[PDB]
Amino acid sequence: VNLKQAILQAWKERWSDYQWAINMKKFFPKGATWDILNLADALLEQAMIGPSPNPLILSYLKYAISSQMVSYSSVLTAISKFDDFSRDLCVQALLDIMDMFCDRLSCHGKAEECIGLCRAL
Amino acid sequence: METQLQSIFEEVVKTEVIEEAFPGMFMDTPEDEKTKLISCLGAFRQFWGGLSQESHEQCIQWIVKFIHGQHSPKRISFLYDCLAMAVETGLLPPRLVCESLINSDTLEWERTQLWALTFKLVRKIIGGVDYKGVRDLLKVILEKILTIPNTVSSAVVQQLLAAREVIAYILERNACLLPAYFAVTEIRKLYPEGKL
Amino acid sequence: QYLCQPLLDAVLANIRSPVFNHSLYRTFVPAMTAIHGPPITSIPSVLQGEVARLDPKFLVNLDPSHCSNNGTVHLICKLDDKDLPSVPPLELSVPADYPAQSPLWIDRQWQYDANPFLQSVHRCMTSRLLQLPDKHSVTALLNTWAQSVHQACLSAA
Amino acid sequence: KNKLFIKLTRLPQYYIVVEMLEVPNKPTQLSYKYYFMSVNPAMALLLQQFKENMCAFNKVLAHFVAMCDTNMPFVGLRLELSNLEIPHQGVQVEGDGFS
Repeated sequence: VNLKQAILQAWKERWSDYQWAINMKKFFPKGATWDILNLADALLEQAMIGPSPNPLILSYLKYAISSQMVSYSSVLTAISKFDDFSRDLCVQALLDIMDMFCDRLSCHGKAEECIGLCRAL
Repeated sequence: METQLQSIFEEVVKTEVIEEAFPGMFMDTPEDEKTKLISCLGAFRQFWGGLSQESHEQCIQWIVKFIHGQHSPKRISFLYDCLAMAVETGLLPPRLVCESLINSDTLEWERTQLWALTFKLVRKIIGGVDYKGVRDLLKVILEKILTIPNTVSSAVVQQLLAAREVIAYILERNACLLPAYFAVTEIRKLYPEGKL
Repeated sequence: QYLCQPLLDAVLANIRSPVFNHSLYRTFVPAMTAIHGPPITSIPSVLQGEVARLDPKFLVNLDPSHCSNNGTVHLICKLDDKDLPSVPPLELSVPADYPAQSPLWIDRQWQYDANPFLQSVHRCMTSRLLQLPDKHSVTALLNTWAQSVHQACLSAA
Repeated sequence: KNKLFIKLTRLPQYYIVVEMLEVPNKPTQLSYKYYFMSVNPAMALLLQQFKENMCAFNKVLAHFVAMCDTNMPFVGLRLELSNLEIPHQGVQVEGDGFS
């Protein structure tokens, strides 16, 4: 039902990232580009609870960036809302996630998405 | 007999391409691809099992003119895999294939995919020739390379460079395909002193 | 031939004279008109045909980027299917004079890194591309893409 | 040496070859391997093995035979279209899955 419950079921029964993608499609008929539903926010919240991120939900977010499920703008905003900064491991994970899409950073959509990418940068 | 050769060759290419054309798990990709190549090799072995020594070479000229008469590069590479397994299994003497491949007048540098696949196959099968045959092959490969202009297109240059790896393999000193004195004698007969 | 030859010899003797049809008229029209009476009482559409017939898995659209309304055309497709996982969008460059030649798949190696699964997708896709016959369509590329995604799901699990 | 050659009769020159092998641990089970031979003094031409994936029906072999017999008519048509150079999209599943 909620995105938190779907991600958490994906953590409970060990789902590989593509099986997570399929079952995430099946749980939600309207895709809504997954950014209306804030996939990046929920994945970052339930990945960055420990002192070190659990590699499962980070694998889910890295697949959801490398495959184009989630726009770069929602990821950059959800990265921007983290701070805390006392943990170096979560910060290094966020910088590897930024190392994925940065230098590429190419929106192919409406101009409002490009303005959103500007504000997100 | 010429008609027999024509029939076997036509049917092998058409059949192998078309059954593989529809990929309904017909095949397992790793070494079963090698087994389909074995299948063309066996069809070639049956065809060869019926010929005299003096007639050993005119059929090979027909084979290479039929391969070079093709247009689809997948068809050409499938018949070159057939010729490679026909040499590798010991059925064919590995000097007639190389000579009739290079001395074929359809082998021009403008047929760049044919150029690349041909010189790839000669790189595969040159390791078994005796040294005098390697010397004559060196001469005819240099004379084939000599027909390229000073300037060619920027896309065809890598497929043209497939002859350079055959040349680098022959003139390699550790591989010892032939005495290196023979190699420099053929070269200096073709590029005498003062010629770039 | 037989029973008709002297007509053929006369007419083939007298071609290239500018008064030829005058001669035929004067020698033939009064007999015929006496007996028979007087005379009588942006995007090339092949690609629209392909795209209009595609399965609703694919969602083919034109690139916002790239030259438009000129020789070659450029496509960014998609993939929607509950069975298949979400994958990188795929970029196609269809030449002008599209049939009698094969379209080209714009390769993006960098997004097919950073996962094992997308690496398997890419390896299997290049394999089926080498397996393809020449002068294939767009739909052959799209179907090898979907079959590649399916094999990379099965090989992984 | 334990094989079974199933010739298709609507289109000859096509054989499905079942090879039966013993699974090593289970002594009361068999393992099947399905090959696809084609034939021209008859000669073999090629072989490919199919992918793996009251029980006396063996549903997989019936499926492979039906699949070959409904698909292989299109391969000759694909070749005869290509010899007259009519551009076509390839043999495709059409709309629903069952065509």
